[PDB]
Amino acid sequence: GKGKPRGLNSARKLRVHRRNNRWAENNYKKRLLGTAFKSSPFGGSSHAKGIVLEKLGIESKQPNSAIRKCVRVQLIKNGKKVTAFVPNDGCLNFVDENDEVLLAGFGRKGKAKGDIPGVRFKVVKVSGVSLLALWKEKKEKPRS
Amino acid sequence: AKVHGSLARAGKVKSQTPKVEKTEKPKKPKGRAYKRLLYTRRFVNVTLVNGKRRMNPGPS
Amino acid sequence: KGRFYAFGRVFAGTVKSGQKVRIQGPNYVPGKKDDLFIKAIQRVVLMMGRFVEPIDDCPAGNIIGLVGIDQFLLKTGTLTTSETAHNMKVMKFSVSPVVQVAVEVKNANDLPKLVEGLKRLSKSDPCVL
Amino acid sequence: PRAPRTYSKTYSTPKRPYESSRLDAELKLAGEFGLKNKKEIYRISFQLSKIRRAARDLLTRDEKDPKRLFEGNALIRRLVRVGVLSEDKKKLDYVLALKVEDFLERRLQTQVYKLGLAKSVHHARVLITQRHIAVGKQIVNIPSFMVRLDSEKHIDFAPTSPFGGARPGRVARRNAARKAEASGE
Amino acid sequence: SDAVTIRTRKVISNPLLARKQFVVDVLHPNRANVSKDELREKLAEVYKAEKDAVSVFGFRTQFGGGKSVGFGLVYNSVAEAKKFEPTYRLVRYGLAEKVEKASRQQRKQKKNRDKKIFGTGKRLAKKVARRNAD
RNA sequence: AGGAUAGUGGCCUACCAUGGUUUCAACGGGUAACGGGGAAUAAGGGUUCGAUUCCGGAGAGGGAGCCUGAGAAACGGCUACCACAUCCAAGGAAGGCAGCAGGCGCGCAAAUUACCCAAUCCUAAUUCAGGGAGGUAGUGACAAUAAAUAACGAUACAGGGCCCAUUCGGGUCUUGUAAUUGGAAUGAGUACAAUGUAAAUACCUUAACGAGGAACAAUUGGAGGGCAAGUCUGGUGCCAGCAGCCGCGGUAAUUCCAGCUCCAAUAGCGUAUAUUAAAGUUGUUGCAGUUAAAAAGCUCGUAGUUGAACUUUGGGCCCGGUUGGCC
Repeated sequence: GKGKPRGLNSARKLRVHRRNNRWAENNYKKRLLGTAFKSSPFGGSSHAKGIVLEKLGIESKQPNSAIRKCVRVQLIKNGKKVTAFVPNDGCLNFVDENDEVLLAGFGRKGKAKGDIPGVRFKVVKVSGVSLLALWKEKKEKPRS
Repeated sequence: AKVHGSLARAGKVKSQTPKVEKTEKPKKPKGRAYKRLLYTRRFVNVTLVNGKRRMNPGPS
Repeated sequence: KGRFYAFGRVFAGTVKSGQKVRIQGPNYVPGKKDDLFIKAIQRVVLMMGRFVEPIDDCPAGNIIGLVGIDQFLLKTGTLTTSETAHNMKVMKFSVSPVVQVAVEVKNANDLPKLVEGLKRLSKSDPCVL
Repeated sequence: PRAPRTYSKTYSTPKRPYESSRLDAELKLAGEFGLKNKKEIYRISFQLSKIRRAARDLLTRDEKDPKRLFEGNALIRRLVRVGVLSEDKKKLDYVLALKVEDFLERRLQTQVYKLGLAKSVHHARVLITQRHIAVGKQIVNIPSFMVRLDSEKHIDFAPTSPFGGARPGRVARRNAARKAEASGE
Repeated sequence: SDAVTIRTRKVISNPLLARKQFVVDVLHPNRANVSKDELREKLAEVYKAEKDAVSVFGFRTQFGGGKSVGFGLVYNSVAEAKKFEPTYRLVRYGLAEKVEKASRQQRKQKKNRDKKIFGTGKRLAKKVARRNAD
């Protein structure tokens, strides 16, 4: 016995010490206050319907080179700007300005990957054609 | 570097790679008969070791 | 909001409610796989002045409203079910493409309502562009 | 506003994906009698799992317990009504000792094989799903039948369906129409 | 062709409806998929009531092709059968009459076109005659 | 002590008494909180959902109030106000889809304005009348279970044997490969035709059909380690890009783009977000606390939690029950 009184009547005091020390993890503290329901631009959501303003680019750190051609997209359901990323090669000519886009996360749960800072979010679908079906091209590109 | 994603750098460097086409193999079997090849190739039609086994020995 | 009737006229066949017909586009030959649509029709309703009257079947030469198909055509349309035929004409109609006006939303947030607003206003009436 | 009908899944994938000999151990088990996928050795191992899970709970419970004297004796007879093992290992502790390839051995694929008539397990699985052989008179289109040990008196072809008789075919007749166009009218 | 062999099982005669209830087993080699009513006309001879007091539904074709499960119901009365036969089975047999009222969407709106009438309505019909055109 | 109440009761009323709950957490706030029977992962010990099939509750745009009736503070009943909203002759009158379809809005997001009481039941004077309760259907890769993508031949070639053992060439059983040329097996579709179904669709059935690589077709990821599968070829050269991490690309790229080959699962595969185990990285079983982050600077003390020993042990008689015993 090291601390934690084992006594059979004592079940309250080592339940409160259990629940107090429950507030130290990196996932329980964020499920307790609803981190995706007050903070966190995705409203508890794997996806959000987006609309792009225009194109930009963000550079990679040390050690590498080759600025990665990001995108600045605001969101419909909350109305605020955010930066994103197109994980692909080419096809940024295919995604236009001021048209519908549909984006998601990385699985990295925020906390941008290792390469480019301050970018959490990646592009799944633009105007309804899902550009992974455009890079490995077998699809309509519609009349704009 | 506010305008530094200048699109003269783009998928251009991919597009300056040449365009070719796949050659046409016969019909690979689809189903159990594909694995009928795959077991008998790995564990019956083998006579090679090179240590223990080497399944796709690219040209050494 | 606008789920707008397709003002149609059948030139062949008794058209039927609950029916599956091919849909085509403005300048299209059915050789390629792009922009031909294969869907079904919701309702076949008629209209007098300001009222409507649902029907079932009609022979040729009868204008009918056409419900729900409006999503899949732009300002004009043919919808065939013998896929060797051609498009029906657009005739290079008449007056007035013509003029331009800059239009902009205020208060920097209702851009989605504007872009859906005019991409639905384009399908609203074919005179404007 | 209605009553449901249930459903259940009857396999479970193994946990650690990639061990070289372990995947090739189930390539020996793939290569033995002509399977088509890797799922149908997952599911008898799943049936090995929750029967051995069922086998563990009576062995840890009491001796001269009638729940063990009922579902230990009724278990081992249903274990041998399919005839996985014989009378020699009927003492309720060999259900732990049962091994994969023995649940495989009483399948209708490798029972047509071992009882002549097919030359090959790859030819045997064809001779199940071509609307061929019955068990009794009941036709079986299932290559995973689990033979109930009481039709080796009677496992044969069908009365119809040649390679089985009573009409030599229909696609033989277009092959005989090739006779009925060259040397026939 | 190969002895269709009408065989009968669970032959239970009901005394309080003047009938029999029974399950027909049918093993029909070399020729399948016969009929509703040929098997009745072979069953209605071995039970000696009449030809058409029998009520079948069934011939559930078992797998393979050559075996089926039927279910017939012979009654011990001719005209009293129609008093208690299901009428869909009678119009399958053609002895009775098929009804034809309107469909669903014409009948229930007619109920809605029934409450607007005041009484028998011809008091309105005299009044909508005089006025219009007044 | 009465007033009402279907009857109990500070339920309400007048008088009188100052009382109720609490450091076992009341009170107050929050709650992406309907409550349970359960569901998911799973050594045991559990963590997290459960709006939703079953039981009970609340509500019918938001709060009130009321008649009829045995049963309602009903809402496919009414009255008034608010907030939405409709028609017109401008006088006024209609109003509740959190029922069933359907359409907006919001949308990461969710199906027909179908048939019919045939079934299970229900209501009424009562077989019948009725029931968008219900069942039948079209959308469906929301989930599960079974399992096609072609079989065996013959030649030839390399063989692997065995024995001729002198092995050029053999008999003998077996693998690939060169599509030479056969003979069968049909079934996914297709439909004479019957059944199924009240009615048809569809499954089970069943004539005439329905197969030689190109068809009647298998995709999705990947090939540095992680982690199984390339030191194969051509390209750009820290550009373009890859990648969940470590890290590659600056001229030979076993990672980028292609092409060949191969790996993994197979009618499915990834992808993203919340999850559970692995997390003996929340731990009661079961963590760590001299230096990895941490033992209040030290002590007193009320709750709380723990707290020495001692008080019929033993001996004997007999009876019946069970398990295993020259048996």
